[PDB]
Amino acid sequence: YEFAEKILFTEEEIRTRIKEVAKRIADDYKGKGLRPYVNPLVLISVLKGSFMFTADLCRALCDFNVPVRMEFICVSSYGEGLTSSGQVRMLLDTRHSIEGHHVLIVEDIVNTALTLNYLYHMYFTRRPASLKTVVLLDKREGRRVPFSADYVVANIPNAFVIGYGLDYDDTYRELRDIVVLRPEVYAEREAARG
Amino acid sequence: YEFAEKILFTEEEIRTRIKEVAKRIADDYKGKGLRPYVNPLVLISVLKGSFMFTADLCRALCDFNVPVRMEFICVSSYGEGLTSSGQVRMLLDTRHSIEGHHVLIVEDIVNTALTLNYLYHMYFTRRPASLKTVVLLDKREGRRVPFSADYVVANIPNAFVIGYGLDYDDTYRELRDIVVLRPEVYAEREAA
Ligand SMILES: O=P(O)(O)OC[C@H]1O[C@H](OP(=O)(O)OP(=O)(O)O)[C@H](O)[C@@H]1O
Ligand SMILES: O=P(O)(O)OC[C@H]1O[C@H](OP(=O)(O)OP(=O)(O)O)[C@H](O)[C@@H]1O
Ligand SMILES: Oc1ncnc2cn[nH]c12
Ligand SMILES: Oc1ncnc2cn[nH]c12
Ligand SMILES: [Mg+2]
Ligand SMILES: [Mg+2]
Ligand SMILES: [Mg+2]
Repeated sequence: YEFAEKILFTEEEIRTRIKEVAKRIADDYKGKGLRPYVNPLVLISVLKGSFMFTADLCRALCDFNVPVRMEFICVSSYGEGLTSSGQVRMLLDTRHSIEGHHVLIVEDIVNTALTLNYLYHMYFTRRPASLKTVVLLDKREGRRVPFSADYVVANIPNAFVIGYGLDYDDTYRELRDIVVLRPEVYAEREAARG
Repeated sequence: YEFAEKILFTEEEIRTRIKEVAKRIADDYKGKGLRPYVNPLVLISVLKGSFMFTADLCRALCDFNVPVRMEFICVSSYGEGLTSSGQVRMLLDTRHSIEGHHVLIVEDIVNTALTLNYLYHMYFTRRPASLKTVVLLDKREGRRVPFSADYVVANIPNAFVIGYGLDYDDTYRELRDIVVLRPEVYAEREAA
């Protein structure tokens, strides 16, 4: 990747970590007696960024016999830039009611946590049986609001990361690895954009 | 897989076919001069079924250095027996305009092709540079309206298949493989 400063996690590392977290999730939910049709774990995938993680996580969960029902919502905040707008837009909400169901919000990364804070609050008031969160990446110090995810695959330093669903101006979401974008590359783009 | 009548494709066979299709798409787009930011291949992923296929496909395309821009759309129905033409309600459309862009609609299964034909024609009227479709599975004999997909991963007979994004009553999308749901199970649950 000529545009990368470095590779944080390779595809293999990501796959391995996701498998461990799926195992934890399975153990933790065993007492809930999850069942297809009548009692699945509702996964609320936060588009666009969570699409890849979601695709890989649900298959990992299936390996541990955890029945799931997928819901995709769309939330926007960074747009084409490199920093939070501070405003969270709900472009698409869930199809069905989560009231009375076990729900797990799946996100690719938590930084300022304005997005998850918005989400968690919204769904919390809908009275699900339980509500948890699993984030692929956590920038633990970038917080603007306090938020503690129930499951974190990896903690990362403050640098703009791309790949595996994460984008910079809706570019690079398709990479198999998670890499750090060189500032020279985004600075040249930013200049061209604004 | 107690609920399954038989295994159609394993994760490994699926994985291989997708790479083969991605190689072809990549060659066909070579003349299009695709570039990130300005001229990426826009993939219009039709939720919810194509979520898994899309994640593996964009990675295979990345393997071939094809720059992509991911778009996800969500469609719904107006009601029962309201349209002939496969008209659907757009709940979520593309974030950015497709006019002047090379677009590829990603779907996981085409059978009657009613809604896919409607969607194809809709984006066609928005003037993209080019418009194509890639479908994971094609039930060639089920057409209710003439429709041909530009790339297809596999042709299959008329059997209800589940797994790899495909569901029966929002169940089984998470399977790594594509299997045939026991007809009895489908019949009972459908009537239920
Ligand atoms: O914790 P926060 O600072 O809120 O940042 C994290 C959120 O920001 C990103 O989404 P973005 O707004 O870029 O949308 P996208 O998923 O479509 O890329 C990322 O995918 C998370 O959803
Ligand atoms: O041509 P037919 O056999 O009548 O069915 C056509 C559509 O039905 C399914 O989508 P669905 O409504 O199931 O959406 P989904 O992707 O969210 O499951 C299937 O995935 C096709 O796209
Ligand atoms: O490093 C990063 N990459 C992609 N999206 C975001 C949001 N916050 N921080 C990000
Ligand atoms: O076999 C099949 N499996 C899942 N969804 C659909 C739609 N049409 N045909 C299907
Ligand atoms: Mg996001
Ligand atoms: Mg983003
Ligand atoms: Mg379906």
